[PDB]
Amino acid sequence: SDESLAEKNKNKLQFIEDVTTNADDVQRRVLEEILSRNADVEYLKRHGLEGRTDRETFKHIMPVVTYEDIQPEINRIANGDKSQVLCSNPISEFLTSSGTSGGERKLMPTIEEELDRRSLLYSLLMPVMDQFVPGLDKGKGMYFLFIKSESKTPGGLPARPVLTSYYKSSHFKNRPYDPYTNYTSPNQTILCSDSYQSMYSQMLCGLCQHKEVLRVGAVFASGFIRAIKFLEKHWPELARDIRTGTLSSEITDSSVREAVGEILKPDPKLADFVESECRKTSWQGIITRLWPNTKYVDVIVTGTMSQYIPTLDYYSNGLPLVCTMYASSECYFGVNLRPLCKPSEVSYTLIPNMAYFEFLPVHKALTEKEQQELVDLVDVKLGQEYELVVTTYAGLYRYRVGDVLSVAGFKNNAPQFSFICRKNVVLSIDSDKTDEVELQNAVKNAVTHLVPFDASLSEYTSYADTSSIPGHYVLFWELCLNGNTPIPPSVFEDCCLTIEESLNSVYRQGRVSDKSIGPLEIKMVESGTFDKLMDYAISLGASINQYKTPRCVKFAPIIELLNSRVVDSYFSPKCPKWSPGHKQW
Ligand SMILES: Nc1ncnc2c1ncn2[C@@H]1O[C@H](COP(=O)(O)O)[C@@H](O)[C@H]1O
Repeated sequence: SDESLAEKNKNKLQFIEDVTTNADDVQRRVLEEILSRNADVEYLKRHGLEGRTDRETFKHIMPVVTYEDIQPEINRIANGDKSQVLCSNPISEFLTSSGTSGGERKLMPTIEEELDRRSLLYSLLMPVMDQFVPGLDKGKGMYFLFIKSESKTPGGLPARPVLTSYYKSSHFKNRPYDPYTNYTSPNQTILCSDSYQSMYSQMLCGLCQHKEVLRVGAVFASGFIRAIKFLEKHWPELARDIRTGTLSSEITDSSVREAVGEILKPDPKLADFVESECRKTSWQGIITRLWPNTKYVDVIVTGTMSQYIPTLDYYSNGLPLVCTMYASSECYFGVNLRPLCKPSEVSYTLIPNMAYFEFLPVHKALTEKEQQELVDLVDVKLGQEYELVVTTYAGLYRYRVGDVLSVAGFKNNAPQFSFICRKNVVLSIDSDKTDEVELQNAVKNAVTHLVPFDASLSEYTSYADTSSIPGHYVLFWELCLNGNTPIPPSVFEDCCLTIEESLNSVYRQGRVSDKSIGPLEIKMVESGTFDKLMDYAISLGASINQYKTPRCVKFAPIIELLNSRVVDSYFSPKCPKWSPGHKQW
């Protein structure tokens, strides 16, 4: 009903006003519920909280923690401990974060109830968008949504990414008919374990219903960029399926075949049109040509994903890029209340019902005083930067997420945050988040191949190259040759693979499982290249004694400068090794 939908939207927006006005009280209430329900859990009992639920005591008693501090408890639960270790409710599963510890995905505990809070955040997005872009209930959204690799812990609990867990839950699979969540992709195309068949069926379903499409997207920019690349490679096969009304024999999954069968009909004119647009040399504006009623591209382009803004603007011909929410495996955080703002102006308003949020000022061990005086959600100051600290319903207490956020403004009393970065992350193409330490150790393993040739790496840096789809990590190497035997290309290709083999499981899964990352490249640079970069820094006030070559570079003019001094480049000849789950298991 049009009246019931408008009433529902108005109530969700009034909920936002209520919780942003009474933000500190909602925060107080959330922490009280977490601490009363889990009063008798081992973690809080051993720290002496003694069933006290007040905020003042919690901040004085409980320590601020990293994943490594609580890994003993997490591993015990993963090995089968069903007692109340971190939570009074049973841990339903582990949500495997893209952030890693010891090169393995961090295991974030969750409880069945947490899906109600994830569904609450998702329920606020269309009521917010509807204010700015009306009429979205009269069409469909073409979203490319994917389930990723799953595994089981030794104790039998599922270990899977938060999005795979949500799509497989009844909150998404058995969701009620909402015209605002009417997607072109049937649930069976999303819930398909074969990534190729999932992408192929979703792209075909998207093309079959192209006139009904009012918005396009994916969770992340990289994933949507890959869907466009998939169409670049398979549009002749896909147009054939439209013309004949028969799905490709490569789609062997019977559940996908039945779901696609209820949409796919023979349509030679649509096939001719799809062929005519894709045949064109320039794909600038292919999204608006194939899906002409698209109002915006809905992908996250904040954080590392901002490197994709030029590619997305090319394929969309400058349609608005919309960043709707900020979330993690450990906790869903906030929504963007200005979805039509410019990507550089995006701020996320944290919803105080999700978790009890705390803020560590930034300008790593924390002093007793610093842990005690962590800033509450409503007390953060405009323009100041903070690390996000979270206390969740699923057994995390004063957990450092590692995200650095800046205060852009306030919605009533609730702060709005610009996303700065995930601390220490230097390279990323899709979900992979390679930190400076993983990279340094991967390069240290690779330079052992140069030792028999009496060669050494004088200096190196890196950047994430998005000139190709899927993107790849690029390493710039400057060698010091002290021997007489020239180094053959196979040795440098062995270095490329040795780096890849030492990178974390998310990087290696990206190369092996979903093909979201391309082969790593080592670009050799002329002698004196890194001394020329040092000359740029010395001119800008850097000392010779304090200068160290950065391990990673993002600023395009410096990447261009290094690329201009390249002699030869080498690529990894094969994928690194990868299998689902932790190597220990
Ligand atoms: N809207 C967003 N903009 C920028 N970074 C984001 C956004 N949403 C999630 N992230 C990052 O991804 C992390 C969660 O990764 P994961 O736990 O694998 O889902 C967050 O803590 C952020 O660092």
